[PDB]
Amino acid sequence: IQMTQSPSSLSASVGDRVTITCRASQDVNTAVAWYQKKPGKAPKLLIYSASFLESGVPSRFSGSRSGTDFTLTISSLQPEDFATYYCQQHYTTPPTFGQGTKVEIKRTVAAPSVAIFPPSDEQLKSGTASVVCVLNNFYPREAKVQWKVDNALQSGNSQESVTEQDSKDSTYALFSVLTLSKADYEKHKVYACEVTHQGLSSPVTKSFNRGEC
Amino acid sequence: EVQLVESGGGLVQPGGSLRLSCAASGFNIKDTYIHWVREAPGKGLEWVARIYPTNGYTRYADSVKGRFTISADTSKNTAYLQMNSLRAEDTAVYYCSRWAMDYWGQGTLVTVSSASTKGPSVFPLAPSGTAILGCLVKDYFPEPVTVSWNSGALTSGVHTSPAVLQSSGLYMLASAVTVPSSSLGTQTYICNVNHKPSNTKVDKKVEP
Repeated sequence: IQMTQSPSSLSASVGDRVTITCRASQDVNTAVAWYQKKPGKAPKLLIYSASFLESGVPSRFSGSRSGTDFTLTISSLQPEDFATYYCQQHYTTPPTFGQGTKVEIKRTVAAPSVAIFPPSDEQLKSGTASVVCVLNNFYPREAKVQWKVDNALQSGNSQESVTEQDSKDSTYALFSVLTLSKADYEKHKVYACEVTHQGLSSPVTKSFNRGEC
Repeated sequence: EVQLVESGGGLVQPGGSLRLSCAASGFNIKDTYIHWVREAPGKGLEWVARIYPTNGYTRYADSVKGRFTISADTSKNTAYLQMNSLRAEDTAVYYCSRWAMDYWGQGTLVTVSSASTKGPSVFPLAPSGTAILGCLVKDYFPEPVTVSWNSGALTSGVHTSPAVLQSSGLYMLASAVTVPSSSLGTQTYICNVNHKPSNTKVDKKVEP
């Protein structure tokens, strides 16, 4: 029995009405539970037997069934409700889970601050050069970082990582790393990170000159 | 209060064996079913096995039948997952739960890999109103690494990225913090990096 869960993710403000759906591939009667999972934390049971609120869990959470379709509703989103939600059928063995729904907190657009860092003296001594671009305190998550070396657009030699939403202001941070051998690094002068974002009226570039203090 | 605590996780060679334990408190496992559920990177939640400790009856997911064994010792109020012929696909956080699954443990991490432990190099991201400075934590295995600033005294504004797997099969992450520009010539900033799997602790001073 399959559990198809929609949507994969959603943004919402405190007080909103949020709806998550799960469709079983076949009948599972009312044998359905909803779980909340926060990163690095144990799954927590919210709703059992499709419609019943687990003792202790806030009243805003509710579940419903109609045929093969199951719906998890949060009537009024409180700040601590930010998490990932999973449906589960336990009608047959094996019990199976939905792919999850990540609920994130909606906020006003914020442009990223940008910083660029040359490789450390220490790393260069080892024969490798990691150039790093940091994007801070921005929203929404979608951002484009574009490495340029002597105005030559780079491809397939950087990796990036984005943080989860900040606890206090709900922004993201992004780290982008361009790693070159010391030999390749020293064949070029100007290293640049170009940032495109919704909060930027035009792409922002930070750059440095190789070797300048 | 009902509690479940998993242990036994760690780094294991493919084809090897590893035994996880799930210690129960505040209830007797004789009265319930105990389950193992796992969360492999990007695979969601996957049920692994269940046992009824009173009669020892067991069920398994098809993917682990035969090569995993779940068991229980009621006199220890503890259940177990014996994992054999371990595969890369078995790399996951393993949770215990009981019967809806109303209580879960915090999980225990299992990493199935032929790679050796390796501690990170830690490199400064040195500062050029406000300023950003940080550290780059590069070339470690396995996850996880923890990062603090000034031995935990500096928390506000600290942002630490998830790890990235490099083409070399080694992890890297970075952490950055925004500080007052006026603080730069006088306030000491140190990133404290711990990598328990290799017993590596590095405290790196970041200077302008």
